Amino acid sequence: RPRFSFSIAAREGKARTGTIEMKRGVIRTPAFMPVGTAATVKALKPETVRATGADIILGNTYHLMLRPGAERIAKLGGLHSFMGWDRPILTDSGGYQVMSLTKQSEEGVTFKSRHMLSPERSIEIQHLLGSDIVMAFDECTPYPATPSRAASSMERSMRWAKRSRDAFDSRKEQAENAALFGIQQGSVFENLRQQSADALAEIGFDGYAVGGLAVGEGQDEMFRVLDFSVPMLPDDKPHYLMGVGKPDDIVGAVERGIDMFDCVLPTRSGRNGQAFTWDGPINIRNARFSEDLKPLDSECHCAVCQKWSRAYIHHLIRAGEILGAMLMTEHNIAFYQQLMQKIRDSISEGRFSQFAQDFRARYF
Amino acid sequence: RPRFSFSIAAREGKARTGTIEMKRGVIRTPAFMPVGTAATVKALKPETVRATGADIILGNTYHLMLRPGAERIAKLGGLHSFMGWDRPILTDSGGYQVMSLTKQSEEGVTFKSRHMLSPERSIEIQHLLGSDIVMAFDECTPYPATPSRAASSMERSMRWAKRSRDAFDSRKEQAENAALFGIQQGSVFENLRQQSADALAEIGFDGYAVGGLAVGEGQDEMFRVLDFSVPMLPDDKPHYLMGVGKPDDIVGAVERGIDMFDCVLPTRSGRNGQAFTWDGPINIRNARFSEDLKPLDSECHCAVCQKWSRAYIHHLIRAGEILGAMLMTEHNIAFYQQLMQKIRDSISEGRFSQFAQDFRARYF
Ligand SMILES: Cc1cccc2c(=O)nc(N)[nH]c12
Ligand SMILES: Cc1cccc2c(=O)nc(N)[nH]c12
Ligand SMILES: [Zn+2]
Ligand SMILES: [Zn+2]
Repeated sequence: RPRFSFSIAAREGKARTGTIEMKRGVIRTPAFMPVGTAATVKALKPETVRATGADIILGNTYHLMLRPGAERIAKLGGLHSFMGWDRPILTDSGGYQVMSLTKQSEEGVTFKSRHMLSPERSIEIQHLLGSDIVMAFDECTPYPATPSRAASSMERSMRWAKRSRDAFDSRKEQAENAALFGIQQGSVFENLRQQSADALAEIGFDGYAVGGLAVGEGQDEMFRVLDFSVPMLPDDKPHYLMGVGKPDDIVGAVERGIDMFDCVLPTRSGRNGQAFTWDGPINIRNARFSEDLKPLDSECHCAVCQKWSRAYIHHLIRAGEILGAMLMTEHNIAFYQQLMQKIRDSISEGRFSQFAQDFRARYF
Repeated sequence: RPRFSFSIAAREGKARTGTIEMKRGVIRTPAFMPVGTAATVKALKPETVRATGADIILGNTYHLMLRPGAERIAKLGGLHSFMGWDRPILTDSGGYQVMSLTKQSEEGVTFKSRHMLSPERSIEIQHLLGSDIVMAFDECTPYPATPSRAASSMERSMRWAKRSRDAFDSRKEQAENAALFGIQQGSVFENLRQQSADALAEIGFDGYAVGGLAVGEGQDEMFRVLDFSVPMLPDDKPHYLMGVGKPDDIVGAVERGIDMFDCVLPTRSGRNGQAFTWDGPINIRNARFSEDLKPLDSECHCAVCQKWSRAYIHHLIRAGEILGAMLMTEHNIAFYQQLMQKIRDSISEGRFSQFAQDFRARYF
């Protein structure tokens, strides 16, 4: 396989469906990436993650650099071997996590256990982890943001994008086996998003992420920003909306040109008792499910819905049992992957717009 | 298959190996039963429990009667359907758990959320759960015990054994599809153990458990009591040592005539970081495993040892990750089942005594 090849097989409006071929495997798009913060998709074996339909997962530079350590993982053979996932892995740059979970300067960021992070070290950490899709080191502008602060932050991110590109290219093994994605910033302002998109295109990346969203702005605002922001990015490269994952959010983003997604909602809310269904999410802890023998979702074909009832999972979660977390999480990620499959197929068949309408009608 | 048929295929000294055929499946003996307190073997799907080699699991009358409820589980189709385990299930009577996790009288026991438990209600609860092997309702004598208190308790247990037998027999469906095991008491006193064994044999049961042990007495004392206690039980019926599970404990008990075991050690200690190996247990949290690429145990053929390193599991447990619990638990139960398989095969081949010696030499 090639280091990286994104091919668009079908389109409908701004939506696209296709594939990204990489050395470790093929990624079907639009794609959803389960999040695996500490070298594990919480409560799931890698084979279960794959069984749900996931083609790629997301790892984090921040968490892993702290524990168990980037150099250590490299010494142990890389993240893939370490956690037992042999397919593509996209790693965030750590910038966003640092300013969420510090001394900021043009050189990078320092945090407390004093650790430092810069464009060059971020890229090196992702190399040590053995990441397939490396994210440029950026600064996720807080929401809301004044145009001045948004501009300053975006400008710094573009300078860091250039530094990330060069760091990545100076490492032969990494440049030949991995891919590099740039990240668009600019808050909710069209002129800044345009400047950011242009700066990124000038540098040149294998993919372009839309950053700075999913940080407090409602869906209406997010969609408004995507409306003018995605068209600014190179059409022949993947478009990655970072941190976005809610079912309806994903459908709307795909309708606007997004090809990739990631978010902790499926996993985290799963462990909290929230199960996704085509008729909307349900809180399995609610008393009304104590004797409900139906599966989490009536149409879902995941292993959990084929074997256990809402009543049983209700019991497990209220009892604080680990199996509860395991079952809720497997179903949720499977639901997400099923959503992506439906999106891909509808686009391929030229009926995505109708699928989106039907989805919203029943989900809400 | 028959409701119950215990057959001894081979012997060596006091050790025996054979099978218990029941309607839901065959149990190979000596057998180890993973414990599933709240309708779940902690951190494991039923199929994983089966994959490790388990032929039967243990459920609890106490925990389930409280949550989610015996009548409720019955309404939902029984414990088997509820948790997704379709093979034999042995249920403890709840007596021991009550006096561990209250008003005691000749009629039974009351506890606080005021609930009552008696021989008749215990048997009814196990019936509602759909248990395959029902345990008589007894009183586990605290250790140490004066001969007077030990006698009083044992005598009451025998009266309750008679009541359990009659309750079980008066329920046609239960008497025809399930089996009933009596429980020997008498603390560490030979004369009381003899009286208890005789009273149980007079009533007649499908199997006989040695109760009152694994309650604080060292292995030396436990073995001394088993030495004279097991021979008192009917030879052609299974001998079940309740709550006993440590590797060396199990080997020694089998050497003394025990056919069945159960204990939370594999699962509970697994979640705590203790992994069993042929060279003795290890605490995976220890710093010396941070970069150890070897599997938990060098010979173990479980799925965990085939895929992940000590270093990875070390990371997961120290990070408090659910997958850590899942992997540690699967390996430990698999180790226990492998121990039982080795015991069964060595007995069948007339080299168990040698296996016990070799096992102890390396394990210690
Ligand atoms: C993970 C994530 C979510 C949402 C936004 C962002 C962002 O702007 N930059 C980075 N690196 N990551 C993000
Ligand atoms: C589970 C267990 C462990 C150890 C001892 C005992 C006992 O004596 N009686 C019952 N019912 N259960 C026991
Ligand atoms: Zn499902
Ligand atoms: Zn193992």
